[PDB]
Amino acid sequence: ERIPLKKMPSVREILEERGVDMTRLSPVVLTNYLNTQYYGEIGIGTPPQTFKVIFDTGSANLWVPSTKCSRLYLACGIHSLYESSDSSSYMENGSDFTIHYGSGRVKGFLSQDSVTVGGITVTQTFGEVTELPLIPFMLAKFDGVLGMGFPAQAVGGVTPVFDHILSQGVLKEEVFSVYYNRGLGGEVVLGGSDPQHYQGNFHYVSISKTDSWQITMKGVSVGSSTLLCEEGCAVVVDTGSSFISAPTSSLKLIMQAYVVNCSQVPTLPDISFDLGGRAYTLSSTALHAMDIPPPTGPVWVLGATFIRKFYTEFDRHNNRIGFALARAA
Ligand SMILES: *[C@@H]1O[C@H](CO)[C@@H](O)[C@H](O)[C@H]1NC(C)=O
Repeated sequence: ERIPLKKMPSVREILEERGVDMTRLSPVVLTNYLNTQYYGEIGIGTPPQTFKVIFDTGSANLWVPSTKCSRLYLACGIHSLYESSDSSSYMENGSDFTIHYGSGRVKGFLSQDSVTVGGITVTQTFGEVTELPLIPFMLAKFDGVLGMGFPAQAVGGVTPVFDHILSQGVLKEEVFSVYYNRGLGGEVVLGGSDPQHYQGNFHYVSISKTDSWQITMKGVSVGSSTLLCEEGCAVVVDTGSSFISAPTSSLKLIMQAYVVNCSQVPTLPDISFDLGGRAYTLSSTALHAMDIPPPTGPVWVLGATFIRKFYTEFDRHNNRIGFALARAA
């Protein structure tokens, strides 16, 4: 059940610790892994080769770096690498695959092997990567990504790891939840929600998009005066991102009540989100702007800053996302 997430210095923090100015730079790739601060561990093959990977609801693909990456792409060779020759359960596919990480592309080739997560082993097709772009993977500690999205938003319709876990019928519920710690680490839970890391009762919102973790938000109120999204804004609850995102035009109106107007005062107004008629509020605590074109545009993103306060259950059977007040012990 329990997969313990570990704390990580993001590529942003790695760059900001050095001291630097502003610099340059199929399904929709939502998250930039520049700001990601969390990873979990998974085992591939027989015997298991361990990999540090991001648990990302934004994507539906599982990829790790291969031993077969070229000398021309140096970002791949740094991380832990998958060798097919050390696995008895390896079964070759050979088909090309290409995820568009940002402007640049993450290229490789497909392959099948036994993938172990949270004690459960499943036969999974994954893309062993041969070309990672320079930004932002060279500085990043995490090896690859584990997609928690739907089969439709995967590449080549490859069934995700959670879908294979549902096929076995091992879990009590067909769900997974996420908890990020207030401070060292996190937690992904499979087949339920952990009562230690929540308080009160869950309340659920139905999924609006056909096959994604997207829900329609009905109000973004600053303090006690409403600004945006009364008619309806689409919102993705991403696990692999830390920041909260919004449309570029919408972000300006919220910032009013390169440039960020942050000064040391704790009496700034609380900001809340209306999800299924219930107000989900954040005291202080940052934002960003992502303008995606339609379809899947314009859209917001609720990252780890939201999920830190609210423990989030991702329900696949009922197609819904539940929220509840978080806590530690
Ligand atoms: C690779 O696996 C996929 C299943 O996701 C399948 O559709 C495809 O035919 C396989 N390709 C080869 C060359 O075996």
